[PDB]
Amino acid sequence: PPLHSTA
Amino acid sequence: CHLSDMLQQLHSVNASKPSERGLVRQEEAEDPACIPIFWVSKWVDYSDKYGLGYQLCDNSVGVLFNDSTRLILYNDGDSLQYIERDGTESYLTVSSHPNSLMKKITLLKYFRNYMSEHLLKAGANITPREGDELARLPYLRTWFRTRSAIILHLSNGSVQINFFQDHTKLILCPLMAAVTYIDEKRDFRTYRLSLLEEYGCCKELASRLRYARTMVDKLLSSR
Repeated sequence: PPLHSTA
Repeated sequence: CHLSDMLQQLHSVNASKPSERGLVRQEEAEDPACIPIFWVSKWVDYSDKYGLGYQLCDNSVGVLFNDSTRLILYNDGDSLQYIERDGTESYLTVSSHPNSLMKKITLLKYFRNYMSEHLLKAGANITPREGDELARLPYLRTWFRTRSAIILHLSNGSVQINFFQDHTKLILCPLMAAVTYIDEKRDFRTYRLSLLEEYGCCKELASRLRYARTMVDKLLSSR
């Protein structure tokens, strides 16, 4: 899964 | 931490099959008075080295460090809350020079800088509910990720679930027994769970509430 919120 | 109440609220709404109603009246479940005081507007998972950094909707920032300590910096950019492993809590300021925290403060500022430079603020156009003047800020208790979502559990009992693929989000509060749904078009609506039970809701919200119950079960069992 992703390592950060929406960029 | 109110998790048991959350689970019961979700069990009840989901058992009612709210999307199988013919004449759905979702708008009748809306209660703008139940809008949350706090939600997570940004996050970054650097837990392979430091921990999980996040922003709350009031522009406060926090970090849940790998050593299980938590540091919160207020939106004034000076006031701090520091929560130790056992749950011990201190109220300090950066300007007073807390010698032993300067390292962790520096790390938090680096998290803050990355989030400001790169990340969008979720729910930026929405005014949160005002809390009590003498109430402390909540901290991130725990979090986990699945293939489809991140699950965030705040110390005020709120559970937030952000879905990766379509940017939809749920903010669940067990004190209000309410859910906020932020949809694919960034529309922010707050509902009473008991009223969703009575009036029904769309398939999209119902599906996400079913997933939410599975996630709350996991939070409950991992205690």
